[PDB]
Amino acid sequence: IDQKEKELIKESWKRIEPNKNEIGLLFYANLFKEEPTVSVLFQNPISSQSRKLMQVLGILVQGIDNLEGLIPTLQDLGRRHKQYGVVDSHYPLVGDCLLKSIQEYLGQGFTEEAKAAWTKVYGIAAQVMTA
Amino acid sequence: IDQKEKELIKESWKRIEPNKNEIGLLFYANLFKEEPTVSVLFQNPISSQSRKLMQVLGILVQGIDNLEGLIPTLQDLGRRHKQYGVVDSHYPLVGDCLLKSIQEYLGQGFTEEAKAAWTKVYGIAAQVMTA
Ligand code: HEM
Ligand code: HEM
Repeated sequence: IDQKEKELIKESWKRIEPNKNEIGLLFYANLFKEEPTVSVLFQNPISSQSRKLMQVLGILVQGIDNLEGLIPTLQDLGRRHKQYGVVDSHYPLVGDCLLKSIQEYLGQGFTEEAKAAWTKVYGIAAQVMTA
Repeated sequence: IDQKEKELIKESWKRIEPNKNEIGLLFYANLFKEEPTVSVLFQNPISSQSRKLMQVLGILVQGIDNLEGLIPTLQDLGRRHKQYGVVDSHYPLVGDCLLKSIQEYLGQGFTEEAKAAWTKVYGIAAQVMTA
């Protein structure tokens, strides 16, 4: 993750953040449509789950200049995900759905370059969570 | 619906409307989780579908004093729904999911009385769409 990618993440978060409630919920609607077998894993209210997911994305943006500082947080999260029935092959599916949902909601407000940067950041977060 | 119910629809819409995008999207997430097979009927972007659904709810509120006047509009909507592959048994499922999603997003901000009014209004709308 180079300086340019870090900037694109900070810059695009300024448009994601004000829209984060909708983006998170759109993500879950899209996920449950696209991957009908993962919805059974979610046991708590989706409204609160969406808030939790977007909160963590904001933490990734806040720590984007030093992600290594987030390895422990992410390792704990990955551990809980195993307890939720999540498996390694879920991560690419969730990543694609999240990025596509941001793209859908923001349209021309979200560049291909920003999409690529978020893809790398997601890939990193997922690698840390799956060890 | 009676006068008190009309007033409840109008007053509770003041809380639903500013949150209508989120409620719509939560509704689709909840619907797709409750009945995963139903998602195949939805071919267009969920973000735009949620907007359209909540637009019609706003029309129901706008016309709440004279629902009779919306019968043609609802009949046309019901006709298009038949084309989508929607059938009678879908209606209770969707109503339950919609009401529960409004309740979930607003919590105690959605009063028992308002929820009872909206339940009746949904039933009337469904009845007209399927007559
Ligand atoms: C970088 C990727 C991801 C992030 C940042 C993330 C974030 C979160 C957060 C913050 C929570 C709240 C609970 C907790 O903190 O332990 C959560 C719960 C959950 N996540 Fe993820 N997640 C990711 C990937 C995934 C994947 C790939 C799946 C696969 C389906 C998934 C499914 C779930 C489930 C089932 C729960 C528990 C829901 C419940 O409370 O019942 N997540 N996730
Ligand atoms: C009062 C109840 C309902 C309302 C107000 C409503 C509203 C709408 C609206 C405004 C649209 C946009 C397209 C159009 O105007 O024809 C739509 C599309 C659609 N609705 Fe409904 N609807 C209701 C019930 C249902 C039910 C019970 C189902 C069962 C699954 C359903 C499934 C669909 C589908 C599959 C589409 C098309 C999606 C697409 O274009 O890909 N709706 N609905």
